[PDB]
Amino acid sequence: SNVESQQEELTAWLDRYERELDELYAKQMGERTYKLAEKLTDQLDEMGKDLAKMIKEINDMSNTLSKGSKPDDPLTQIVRVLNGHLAQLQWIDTNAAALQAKVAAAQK
Amino acid sequence: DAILSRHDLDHTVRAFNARRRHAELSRRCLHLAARVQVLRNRGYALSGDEDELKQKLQQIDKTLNDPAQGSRLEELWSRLIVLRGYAEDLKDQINQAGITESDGLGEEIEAKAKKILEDYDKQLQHLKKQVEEAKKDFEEWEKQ
Amino acid sequence: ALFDSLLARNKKQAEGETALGELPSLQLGLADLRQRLRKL
Amino acid sequence: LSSDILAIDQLRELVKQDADNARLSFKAIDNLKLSNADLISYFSKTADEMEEMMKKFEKTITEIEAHLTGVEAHAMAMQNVAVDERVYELAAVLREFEESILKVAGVVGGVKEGVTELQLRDFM
Amino acid sequence: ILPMYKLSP
Amino acid sequence: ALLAESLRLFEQVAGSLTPANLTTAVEQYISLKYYAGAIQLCLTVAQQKDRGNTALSWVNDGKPANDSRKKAFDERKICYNLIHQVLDKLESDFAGEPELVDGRPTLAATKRMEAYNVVNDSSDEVFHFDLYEWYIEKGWTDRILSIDSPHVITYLQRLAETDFRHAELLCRFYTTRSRFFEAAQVQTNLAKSDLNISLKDRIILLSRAKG
Amino acid sequence: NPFPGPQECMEMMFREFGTGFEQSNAFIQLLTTLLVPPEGLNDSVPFPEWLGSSIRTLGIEPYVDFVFDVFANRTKDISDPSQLRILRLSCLDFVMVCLVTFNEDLIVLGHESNISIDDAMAATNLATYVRLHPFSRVMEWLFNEKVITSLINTIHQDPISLGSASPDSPLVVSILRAIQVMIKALELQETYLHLVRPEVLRYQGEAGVRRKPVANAAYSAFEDGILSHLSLVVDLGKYCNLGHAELTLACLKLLEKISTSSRILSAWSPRNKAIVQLERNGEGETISASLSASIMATLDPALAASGENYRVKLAILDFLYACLRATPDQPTIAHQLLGFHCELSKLGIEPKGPFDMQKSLFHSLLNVLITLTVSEEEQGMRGYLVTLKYRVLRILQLLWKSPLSASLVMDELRATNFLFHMLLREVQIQPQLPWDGQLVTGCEFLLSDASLAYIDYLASRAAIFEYIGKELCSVSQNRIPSIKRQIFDALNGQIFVPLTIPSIFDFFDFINTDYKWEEIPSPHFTYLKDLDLGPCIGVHYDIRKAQEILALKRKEYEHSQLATPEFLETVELEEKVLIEWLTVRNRANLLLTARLNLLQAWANLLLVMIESNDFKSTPKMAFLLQALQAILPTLE
Repeated sequence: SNVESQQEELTAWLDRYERELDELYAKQMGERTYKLAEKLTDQLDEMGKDLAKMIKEINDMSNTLSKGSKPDDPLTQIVRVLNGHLAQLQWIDTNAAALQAKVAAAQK
Repeated sequence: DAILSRHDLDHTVRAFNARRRHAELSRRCLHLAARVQVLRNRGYALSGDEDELKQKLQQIDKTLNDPAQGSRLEELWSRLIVLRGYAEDLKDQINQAGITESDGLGEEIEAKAKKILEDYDKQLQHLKKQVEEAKKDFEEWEKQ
Repeated sequence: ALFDSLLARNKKQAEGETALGELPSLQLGLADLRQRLRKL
Repeated sequence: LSSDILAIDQLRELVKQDADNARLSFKAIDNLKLSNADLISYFSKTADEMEEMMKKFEKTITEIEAHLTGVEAHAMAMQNVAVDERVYELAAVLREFEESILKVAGVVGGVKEGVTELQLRDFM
Repeated sequence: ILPMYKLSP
Repeated sequence: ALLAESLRLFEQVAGSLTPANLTTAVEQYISLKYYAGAIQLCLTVAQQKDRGNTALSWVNDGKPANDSRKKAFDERKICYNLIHQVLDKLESDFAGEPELVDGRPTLAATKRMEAYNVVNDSSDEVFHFDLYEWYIEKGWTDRILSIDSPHVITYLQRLAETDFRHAELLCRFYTTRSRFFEAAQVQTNLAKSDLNISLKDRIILLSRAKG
Repeated sequence: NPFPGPQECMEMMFREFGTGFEQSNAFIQLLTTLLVPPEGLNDSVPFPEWLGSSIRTLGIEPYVDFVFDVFANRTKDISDPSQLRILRLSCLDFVMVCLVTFNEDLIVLGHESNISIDDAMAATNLATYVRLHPFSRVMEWLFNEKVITSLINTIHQDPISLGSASPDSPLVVSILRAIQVMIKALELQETYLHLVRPEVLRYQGEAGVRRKPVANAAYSAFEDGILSHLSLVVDLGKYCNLGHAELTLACLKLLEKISTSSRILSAWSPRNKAIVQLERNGEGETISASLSASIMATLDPALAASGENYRVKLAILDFLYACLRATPDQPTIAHQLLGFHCELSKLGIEPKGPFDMQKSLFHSLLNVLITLTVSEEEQGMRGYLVTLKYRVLRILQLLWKSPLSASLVMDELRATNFLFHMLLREVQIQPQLPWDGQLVTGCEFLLSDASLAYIDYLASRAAIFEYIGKELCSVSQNRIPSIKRQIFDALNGQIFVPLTIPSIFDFFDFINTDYKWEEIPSPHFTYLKDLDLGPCIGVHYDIRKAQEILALKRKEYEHSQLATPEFLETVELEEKVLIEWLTVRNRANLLLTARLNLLQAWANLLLVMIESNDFKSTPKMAFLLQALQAILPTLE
């Protein structure tokens, strides 16, 4: 609710700035590079989204291909949870290895 | 049940919704933070560290706007659709073993596997937190 | 309801979204997964 | 719930930096109505951040390639072929996960003890 | 439980 | 104090001395028996004409003919040829003279050791290569062997690969130092080579390698 | 100037040709046909380099831009489903024809050696090729959300339609083309992001080009846009029960590539989402049942390498291998498909489930393996059977080594007497039995493909010996003589159900120095003798590293102008001999390492047998003396 109202004050104010912005425009009336920077930063979001869609579809095809007469079954369940565990275990391993590496620095 | 009902529905939606609202407001924030660096700083004297900025921007922009890099995705998609059609066909062909599949899967070992999985999850969580602590406790020594 | 929450979490996990980094991860399983585990 | 904690924790630090970045922009306009060297770091920061997000995209792409190349084989065997045998797989997996966890555990313990060593050498 | 796995050639 | 301060003055404008002046300087240094010093000036003038070390990237790639880096090597060599010029009058002036009265070394023998320390210790290995190439042309064989620098090993190894009579020295280099295996290692690998070597020589090589 | 500026008239005409479906499809087909070179389906991109140089246009980009905009936006104004399917198929074919006409190895070798080794003359050619070829624009469009959304909408269809549809239905062809495009994109995304984006950005910064971005910066890779779709894997798995060989293989390859990625599995398992998505209405059970019914289908002896069933089987096996090898510690979808209850960092079996009743994918694999005979008469020691059993044994080893799925697997194996079936399926090897009608002593054996089958058989024997040793050690540490008696009887050469079998000493026929795998006949090689294998070399001597050197040497000799025409055939035959020399050396190294692994496994098995043996020694003295006699010549 705090995080939810922080997205109310910091929105109404963001809307409030637009007046001083239009005022600044009013002052100036009497760039493209940034506009390229924003679209450039924004364009990859669409790529992330599309990539996500792809991955989802790949998952759909693999899951449906391997099994498609009982999508509410406990196999894909074990598969998924077990994948989760694999990923988490990988994270643990890698980060632990990183910390282990970090100790060698203190071995001076 | 009450706690789970709250979480599984009332809170998840607000979390996701709030995250998307953050993203949107981040975009707006950068947009404003961008226009500020336009209208006020339109005194033609915009240089210095700008070169480095547009250098980085040009590098990443050049890396993105490539034929091959852009083409790989398009090629991949069709390359996926091939397997989509192929798999769907081969699936429809072998769309008969349903009882063998459902009954073959439904078993008893599954219950035990679930248990072993939960145990693994607990052990994994413990290890994860232990490493987390090992990190947090080391970055202290990093200062001293 | 534990394993259920593990599924649910690992379900919501591999499904989006716009979080500036965390895209859904593809699931493997069994054959590829064992080798993927051994390659740890 | 414990999983729900980390969600808010992320959402907390997110709105807080968005609060500051949206605040740094207004103070510049409020200064004008009556910091240009500061936002440069912010833009270059967004750039530096995205610069890796692109690498992530490359990584995931390469993975997707490497994965679908496997999907092809799986289907290529599945077409070629055209319950109890796979039950052994599950066991073979779990008995191997036990080992992998037990492997990682050693690394973790080694790290932790390795840190406490320095911790000790500090006040010792 | 073992209908065909028996070693009965 | 005059020659040491002259040397300070020359090294400052090293990246800008004309070959005509650098010569007149070395010519005078030899008249005053200032051998080791004059060598150090020419070596310094070399590095300051080519700081990026293009004569290295030129020779390391191996004889890129029709190249702009020819300037680097040619200018560096004008200084190197003067170093060779000094080392000649060094032996001439102290020709056949002994390195000691009983107990005490001569000052002639001192100016000798001072000179050959500047040469053997330098980090310019393109200079060392041009120096080793010039030692052979004078028949100073036993000189190359005594050098303990590791730039001589690279020169002799890179030359043994296409010249039988240079692989000969590398084998002699190892055997005076008593690295007997390393010599037989080359003698054997040389008899098995694709090089134009007579069979009766390969019999000697393998017979020395066996020993 | 269709009778108003050109930039406006062109877009007006394009929009006019966009209304409807007939004219749009006809224009798409015309463009696809025009994009084909005259030599047929590598340089000389199929279009003039001066296309649009007069007017300020980017060349042929407007066409692809309009095609993508149409396919992304105007796909909702088509009511007739057939017209929409035909349009999507045409667009996918256009995208494939545009992508397949892109050079990958050429651009790689260019960016590698052109500017760094070669001169700067040809650099302009590669630059113009990369700048004018539409591959970059296609890749940029692939990162859009509209494209992936349309793709997953086209692939997401009801099963009744595909079931009642004909094999030549446009829906199946469109799905296949989409899967192929996705595969190509996943393959070429790295090459693009590496050697296209930076060059295009540098060119746009240097020169003056006005282009509109159509990519999302947030989507750093193609997986980011597809990881938000969970029904994709479900649909791909359900499409395996259709029977279409091509579609099944494509779906299997796509699922394998997805499981092989890293970001997808990091997002899924940061609880999990795939395990719960595949356990909604029993999808995993039906998928496993369909896979079992498929692998159980027999094959055509005549169409060994052409039997679609064998291809589907090999694809499924490769998918399982890739899914198990990647992240073995953490479970995956393979464990669920095998019939295990995938739980968080834990597995288990459910009562009355498919795996408990011995009716699942793993049990089906065990059955098809124990009911497989390789010993043939007309040819003898077939190759594809050997490959199938080798893949099965690799999957079994990957499942066993994983401690998370080891105890239950060993229990299920010892509860069905798997070692006994394996031993009964064993066959003795001798220098007389040929491999696929070809003898081993023949020189062409090292050049033929029989070396792969031989290595596979050696690895199979090694794995079987290792499993037997592990089971013997387990039974010994369990201090139960109920099974030790049967184990010894099987080792003694008798079976009490008496059926006899060759003892372990009989299988010690793979150590033979008569073939002289170490010795190699060195030809004269009067020329190219100085060309060594330095840059060629994990003993793996690359052939291109020597091919480039010998090509440079031939070019230098030709430039020398000294009897270049006559002595060319000598260099050609020397190269044709050197390539086979390298292949033979690689095959010999592979055979040597395989023999080493097999000998190590046999020694470990013999040690475990001798150490854990409570039986009397005076009766086993005969086997001891036999082993001594057998090793005497080996040591000598």
